[PDB]
Amino acid sequence: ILFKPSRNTIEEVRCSTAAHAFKVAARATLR
Amino acid sequence: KAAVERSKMIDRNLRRDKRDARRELKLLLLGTGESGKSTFIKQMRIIHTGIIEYPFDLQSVIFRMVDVGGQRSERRKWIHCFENVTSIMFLVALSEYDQVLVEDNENRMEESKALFRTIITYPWFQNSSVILFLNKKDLLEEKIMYSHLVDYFPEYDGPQRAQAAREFILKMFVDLNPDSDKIIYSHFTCATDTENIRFVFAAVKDTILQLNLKEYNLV
Amino acid sequence: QLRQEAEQLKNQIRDARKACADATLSQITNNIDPVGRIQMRTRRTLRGHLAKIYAMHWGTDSRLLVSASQDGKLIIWDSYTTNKVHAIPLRSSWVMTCAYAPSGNYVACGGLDNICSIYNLKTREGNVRVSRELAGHTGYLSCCRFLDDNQIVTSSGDTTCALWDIETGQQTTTFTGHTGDVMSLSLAPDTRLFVSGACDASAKLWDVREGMCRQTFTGHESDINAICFFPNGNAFATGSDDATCRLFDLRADQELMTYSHDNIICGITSVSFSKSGRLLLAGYDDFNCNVWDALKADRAGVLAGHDNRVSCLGVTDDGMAVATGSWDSFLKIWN
Amino acid sequence: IAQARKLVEQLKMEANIDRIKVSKAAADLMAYCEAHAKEDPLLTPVPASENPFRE
Repeated sequence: ILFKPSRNTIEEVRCSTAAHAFKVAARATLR
Repeated sequence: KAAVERSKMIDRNLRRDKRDARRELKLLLLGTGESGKSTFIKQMRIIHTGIIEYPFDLQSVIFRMVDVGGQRSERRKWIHCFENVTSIMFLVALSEYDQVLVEDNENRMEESKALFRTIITYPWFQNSSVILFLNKKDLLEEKIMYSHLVDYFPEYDGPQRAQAAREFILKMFVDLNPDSDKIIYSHFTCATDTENIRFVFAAVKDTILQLNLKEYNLV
Repeated sequence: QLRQEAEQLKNQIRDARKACADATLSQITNNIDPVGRIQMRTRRTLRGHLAKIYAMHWGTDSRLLVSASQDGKLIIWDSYTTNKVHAIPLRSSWVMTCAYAPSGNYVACGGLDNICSIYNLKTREGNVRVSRELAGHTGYLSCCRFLDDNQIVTSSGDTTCALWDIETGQQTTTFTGHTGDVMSLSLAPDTRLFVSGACDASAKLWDVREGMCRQTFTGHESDINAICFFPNGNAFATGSDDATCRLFDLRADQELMTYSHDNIICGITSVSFSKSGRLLLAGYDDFNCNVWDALKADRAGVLAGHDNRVSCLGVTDDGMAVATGSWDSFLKIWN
Repeated sequence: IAQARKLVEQLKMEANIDRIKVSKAAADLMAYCEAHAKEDPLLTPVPASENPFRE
């Protein structure tokens, strides 16, 4: 929070959910 | 004892149907003319003027895609029906930069941009994501040595009059949006590009997770 | 020179129409008393829907009800004792208008699929089943009414209105002349004329046998979304998206009164006439259903109890009660 | 030009019409309103509990 405030921004968190999502498209959606 | 039995049976069946209809989703394929709608639909339907809906059978969710481009009438008068739709699968063709239209001597790119701006600008579509499929990439990649866009377009002062770069048209479409815009999911496809249904599920999961995370207030 | 001749004819007909006006409505209801603040309360509320409600039509006995929703199925109600008599699933879940035949044996629907169907409420065997589908339209269906047990009148998306047939399913007459999408249609009780509201700022009369235009009213603005016919047959009312209402009289072909309030912005979506024609029922975007005094254009009803949106409404043949629909999945009856 | 000619013909045939005074139409409307001004349940309430909705 105080020592490294660069990560205190929204798009970083947007980037991280997004990744969990897209990677979770690994399971073949339709076979 | 007719009335009570009939009412009870009808209510029970209706409640059972409503409970069973909990898992469903709707999306609209709003695209311009000559965008290869049938060609795009056939690839995903093979495996993995009326309003026709395609009942996709994805995992644990029955997706429903509705064709709405073929109407040829006013759009605002019936666009109110689709309000619970969670995404817009808007479609364009990249070969319209030099494919001039004279049937009005204005290129179809201007019409596509106007349609995109009209659809996005709608205040009703505020809690729905936007998917921007770009098709027919092969033509743009191949035929650019005789179709430089320095004159046909005013914002392509690039290297010279080869080495196609689709990012310019990407930027042109992206800039036509208000500030604080939601993430626009755009993956360039081709005639036989199989990896599209899984791009769609990716945006759907992301479109929902972001929303619920907003609702439970976890941010 | 055709356009110049048309403009000259327009000027001449406008001058002739203005000249024939003996005296406006400032010469009849000069000092008539107000009807008084009249209010009603809901007595029976119908439940069972799970989507938006876009239509509501009564039966010939002023008892049964038919409602069509975007998601779900047709429900046949009994307003006196709430009992869902029948439920008819629909293949196309994009219905925009439903109708009830006066014979009490058939129902109709339709929507964005551009095709209208007729079901058999008669229990010849088993239960209700699909009988016939009428196809041939270009645009989306907007309204449907039953002339008799063998004919139907529908309004399509294109600038056309058709008089279908049930014997074989082929249209026998096509009305043309509009310059916009038709969204409303109210059949006159005379069973000889009807009116249709188009996207253009005008409403036009029509015939049922000659199949030709007879009168036009081009004194309005914006769009017209709803129309209802006065009980006598000398008039009808047209609702607009400009938060205004007007009255058109057939025999005089003029503008009688323009209904407006002190401060209203939201438009009108549904207008119906009470019995005896003294009270006009209206629907509004913000569910602020209003009643206007037809005699002197005075506010009479201030009903507002729905979920900020009212779409369709109707008045019984006996005039006992009023049924009002809404976007929220609920139906209420005001007595 | 065919559509323009058809529109001209329609305007010409509609122009030759017979119209009565707006005063007469207003009088007819008032007369019909007074004909059944007491025959409307929304105007005059149904006597007693004869209404089916009464409970």
